[PDB]
Amino acid sequence: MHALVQLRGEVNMHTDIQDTLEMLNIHHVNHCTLVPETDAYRGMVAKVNDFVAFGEPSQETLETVLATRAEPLEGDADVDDEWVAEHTDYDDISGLAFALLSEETTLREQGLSPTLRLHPPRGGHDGVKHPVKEGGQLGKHDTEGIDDLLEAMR
Amino acid sequence: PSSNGPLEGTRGKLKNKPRDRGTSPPQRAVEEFDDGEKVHLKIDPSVPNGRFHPRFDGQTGTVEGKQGDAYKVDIVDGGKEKTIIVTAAHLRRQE
Amino acid sequence: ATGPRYKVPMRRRREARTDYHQRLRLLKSGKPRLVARKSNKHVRAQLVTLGPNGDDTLASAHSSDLAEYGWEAPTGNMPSAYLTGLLAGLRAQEAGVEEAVLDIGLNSPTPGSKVFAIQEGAIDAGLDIPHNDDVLADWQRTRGAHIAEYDEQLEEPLYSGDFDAADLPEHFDELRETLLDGDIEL
Amino acid sequence: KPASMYRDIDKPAYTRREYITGIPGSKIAQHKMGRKQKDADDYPVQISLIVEETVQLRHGSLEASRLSANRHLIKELGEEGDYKMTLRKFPHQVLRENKDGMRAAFGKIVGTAARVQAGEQLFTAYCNVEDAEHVKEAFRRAYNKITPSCRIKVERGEEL
Amino acid sequence: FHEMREPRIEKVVVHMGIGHANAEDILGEITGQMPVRTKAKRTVGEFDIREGDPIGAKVTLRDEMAEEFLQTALPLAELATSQFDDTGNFSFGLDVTVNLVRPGYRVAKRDKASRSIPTKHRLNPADAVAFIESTYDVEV
RNA sequence: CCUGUCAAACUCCAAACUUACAGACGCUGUUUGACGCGGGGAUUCCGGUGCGCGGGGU
RNA sequence: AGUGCAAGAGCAAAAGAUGACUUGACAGUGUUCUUCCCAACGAGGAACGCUGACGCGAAAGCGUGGUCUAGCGAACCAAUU
RNA sequence: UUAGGCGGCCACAGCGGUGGGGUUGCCUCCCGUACCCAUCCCGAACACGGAAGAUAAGCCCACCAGCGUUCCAGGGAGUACUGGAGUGCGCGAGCCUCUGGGAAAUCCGGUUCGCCGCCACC
Ligand SMILES: [Cl-]
Ligand SMILES: [Cl-]
Ligand SMILES: [Mg+2]
Ligand SMILES: [Mg+2]
Ligand SMILES: [Mg+2]
Ligand SMILES: [Mg+2]
Ligand SMILES: [Mg+2]
Ligand SMILES: [Mg+2]
Ligand SMILES: [Mg+2]
Ligand SMILES: [Mg+2]
Ligand code: NA
Ligand code: NA
Ligand code: NA
Ligand code: NA
Ligand code: NA
Ligand SMILES: [Sr+2]
Ligand SMILES: [Sr+2]
Ligand SMILES: [Sr+2]
Ligand SMILES: [Sr+2]
Ligand SMILES: [Sr+2]
Ligand SMILES: [Sr+2]
Ligand SMILES: [Sr+2]
Ligand SMILES: [Sr+2]
Ligand SMILES: [Sr+2]
Repeated sequence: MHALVQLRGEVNMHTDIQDTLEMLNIHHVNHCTLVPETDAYRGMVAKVNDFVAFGEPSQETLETVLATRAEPLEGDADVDDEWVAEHTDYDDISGLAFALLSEETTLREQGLSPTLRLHPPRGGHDGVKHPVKEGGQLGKHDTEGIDDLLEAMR
Repeated sequence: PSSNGPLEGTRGKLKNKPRDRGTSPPQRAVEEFDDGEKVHLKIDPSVPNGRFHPRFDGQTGTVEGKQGDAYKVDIVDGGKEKTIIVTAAHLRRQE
Repeated sequence: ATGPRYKVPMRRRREARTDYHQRLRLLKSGKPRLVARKSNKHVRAQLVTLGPNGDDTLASAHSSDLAEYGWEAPTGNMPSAYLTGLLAGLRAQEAGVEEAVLDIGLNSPTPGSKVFAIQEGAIDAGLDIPHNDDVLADWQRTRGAHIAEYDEQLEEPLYSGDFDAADLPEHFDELRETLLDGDIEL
Repeated sequence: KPASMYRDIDKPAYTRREYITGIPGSKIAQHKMGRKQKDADDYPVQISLIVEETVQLRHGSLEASRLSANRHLIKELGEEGDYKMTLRKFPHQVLRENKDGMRAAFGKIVGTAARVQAGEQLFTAYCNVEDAEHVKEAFRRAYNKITPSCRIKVERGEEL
Repeated sequence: FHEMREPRIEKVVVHMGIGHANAEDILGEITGQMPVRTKAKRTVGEFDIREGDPIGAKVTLRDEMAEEFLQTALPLAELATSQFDDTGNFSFGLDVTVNLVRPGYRVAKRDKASRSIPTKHRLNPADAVAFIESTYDVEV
């Protein structure tokens, strides 16, 4: 289970790529989604490779994020353990964050929006002109490096 | 193109690969198909008759009946639907 | 043989056993094939249905097993040919076959030959095969009269192994009669 | 005409003589030089001239450079010296020139060039250790008469 | 083995290539059967523009007709070494050609599942000479 | 035999890739009716630039 | 190799050659595609059917011209059935 | 299939070669022209009638890999080329990094001397 995060805007972006992003339930820069690792789901993120930032997050981090940037299918209400408990098949955020990673269920299935609308990275990202291996912030990340992004985007 | 006939730019698709030269096997040229069946369209350079317009190679249509011994195959060119008259010689079962 | 560009014929064309041109023109009918094939001492007649992996034979008849009902004569002549054809046609009717087309392979469509004599037999057996009566031999020659009159020019018996001197085209009638018979273990 | 006009590979490969006509004869005298009877293996030292950038070299520049290279070898090793140089390239690419503005712009045939990818051996001489210096000088003259920068690489013989 | 291998006269062709015929008769007499016309292909500058037109006439003598003819035909010619084909065949002279072969040549002449004769069963020039020499004559 | 080179109008080979049909996942439609069909009204048929692949021309 | 002619393509118990017989280069009406990728547009073209009549073959079957892609033309006017 | 008929795929089957096989069984070569039929001339072939002889042919069986071919391994080669991205480099033609794909020739060792279906038959 990876975490997609749009870092490059829509302008000048090849159409078939923005459509894939849209299919991956992401329509804005800094928006993020939790995608499983399947043959199909993989082909997509690979096509989105250059305009996104992705990787697998540590559960701790996923919990801090779900805590902050998660929302219901419709609503202004904040998702907390107490909220999680009453709507999902879980008891707390951790239980949820766990199932998502083990790929047991999805955000929709649990009455949650598929998009984690994040805040601009605190201190800025490593750049959107080069990949991670080149010192940039695009493409695939490390389970540590992805957390560094996500957390900066609390 | 420099001319707009049916055989324009058809050197490749309508030629036989060296080792495939000469007359073709009758088994397929007499094959039976059922209505609703999916079939692949490709001309047999060796077989002169029962051909569809070259432009339709690589298609995968649905047989919907026959005309004489030849078949009526539905396909969708771009967005336009067309019924194609073709003999089993140029047809292959999908899967 | 020579290189990558060389064209090697279909197996059955190298062997020179199947005329694929006459084969395709034969399959177009959609009807089964009454395969009429000879041999020096024998004559056979099969019934072929098209199949996924190859031709299916639903009924046949060899001139050899033409003895099982009472045949002491040779097995590669006109009477034998007609009879073998009649036998297979009878077994053919049994399986469900009601029509076929004449497949003579590489044998020539010579007027009054053995293959047409074979065809005639299966038709007489109740099968429906597009023919041309006049191309067939006359009843007497089918019976074996042409050979009976040849033995008339004796001085030396025609048949080596004992059967009889002047032979018997009656044996033909005797056997044909036996086939039309309702009983007979086909 | 200047080599600026044809030094780059910017047109399609135009070599099919069965369609092209009036193709000018190759100025190149010969590709086989030295003692074209003795083998390359019969020599301890083998030195080639490597082209550092992919280009098209016209037969007149091919001949000119080769000439001034072999003229030195003949000069320094005698007309029948113990060497043998080569030129493994042949000018297959036909050139044109439109010589009326841009109407009916297809040019008429004016010459032949030889395509050479970077890192390729335009020349390859074969000599003995003692003569391995006149060869390095013959190539230092040869590379001055062609468009790209060249490199003199020694294939055999560490004798130094 | 020697039996199903001992050679024989398969056919004896005798023709008179002219170029414009009337000579047919002499063969019909000496051979004992009917002759046949001989056409041609490609235009010839020696007034032979008409493609398909009577130029000569041959006769294919097989079995007895051939042997009885050879009893007289053979003596009338001095045989030579170089006069032999690699498949054991010879022409001499009017022309006379003898086509020799081993017992089962029907395998390559029939219609059904025909086959070409293996090089081993193929008659030899030397082995041919011996066969012929073994019948009222000499050699080289 | 050995030795040195080529091909827009060559090919024993041969991608990436484009492409028909189908299933799965995704997204989407069944009060926002998608897909599709019928009808009314157009404008428009001087384009341009970047990038990739081009063809001609120094 | 040949197959009427550009080029590209098809064909070997043939689509090529020889021989014989034949004149289907037939009458009539259509389906589909092409002309015009997609995507509307005429004449023209082709493949695939049906009905009538014919040629050939033992028969299956082949023949709506010449193996395939060029050799074509509106109304009006004129002549003909 | 101790030798047969009809096929499918249509060289893994081709080319070339070795060795083995047939009493009333088979296929053949073989034997022969009264007939059906036959040759612009030949019962050669086609067609018809027949078993004196043979297993040399063919054919069936077993095997050889020199050539051709099919597939596999390692080598070449993640090279050539390439779909996506880059305020990366280069005067420039062009190159490079990340990402997702990925040859060809050729070398070396293997495999391939057809596989399969229906019917028939000691
Ligand atoms: Cl069509
Ligand atoms: Cl047979
Ligand atoms: Mg909301
Ligand atoms: Mg700041
Ligand atoms: Mg910055
Ligand atoms: Mg092409
Ligand atoms: Mg007017
Ligand atoms: Mg008139
Ligand atoms: Mg033997
Ligand atoms: Mg720059
Ligand atoms: Na074929
Ligand atoms: Na004549
Ligand atoms: Na315009
Ligand atoms: Na029309
Ligand atoms: Na033998
Ligand atoms: Sr250019
Ligand atoms: Sr002007
Ligand atoms: Sr230079
Ligand atoms: Sr394209
Ligand atoms: Sr035609
Ligand atoms: Sr005989
Ligand atoms: Sr610059
Ligand atoms: Sr410059
Ligand atoms: Sr891979």
